[PDB]
Amino acid sequence: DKKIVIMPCKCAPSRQLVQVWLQAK
Amino acid sequence: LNSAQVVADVLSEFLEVAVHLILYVREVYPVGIFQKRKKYNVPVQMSCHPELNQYIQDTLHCVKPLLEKNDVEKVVVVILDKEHRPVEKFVFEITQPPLLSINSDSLLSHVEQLLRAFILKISKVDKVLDHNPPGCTFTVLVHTREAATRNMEKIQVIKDFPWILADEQDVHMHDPRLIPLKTMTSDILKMQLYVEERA
Repeated sequence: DKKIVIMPCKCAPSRQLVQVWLQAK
Repeated sequence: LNSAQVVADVLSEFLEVAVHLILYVREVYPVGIFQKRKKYNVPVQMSCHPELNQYIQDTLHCVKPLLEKNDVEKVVVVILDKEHRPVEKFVFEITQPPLLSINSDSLLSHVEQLLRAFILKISKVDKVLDHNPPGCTFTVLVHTREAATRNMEKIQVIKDFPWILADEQDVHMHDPRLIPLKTMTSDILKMQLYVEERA
């Protein structure tokens, strides 16, 4: 009916997880 | 509509490319996971991280249906600082025509040219935008009419990727410094892209 703002419950992978993934070559 | 499917598809891959690139240029993720790729005959930076890629795709597949039934108003990529409050916002205002032609021809290669310009502008935005504070993260906001979310229910369960109402603090911006990037128009798509920086 009227205006609304929605977003995912889940959060994007933290920059920290990504770094560990990267450093592991 | 059948021509809506294609506008939702096309628009979807664009948004993914844009998101991957915005994450690159705004140092939201370690430069190393980003790989040089080429879309719309322009050099971009796509991520090679499995989960990040699946996160962004799961997000866009949920918007796809909202896009079809012309239910999307603004798709926003928000950058947050440790205070978990907006630093930058890449707003993509969108509006498609009330109806889409059944005379489906190649006026799309025209859209690619239009899209191409948004990508390039996003690639230079780091020239007119000071460096964000370290440790930022992102989220995706989508502006729709509370009733069109019904189109989303089935697919959220499919991709097991739920959405929720946004809290006005999760969205709130101070001032903010509006910075326009690109504005396109056409038979099937009128789209505008601008950035909101904070003071």
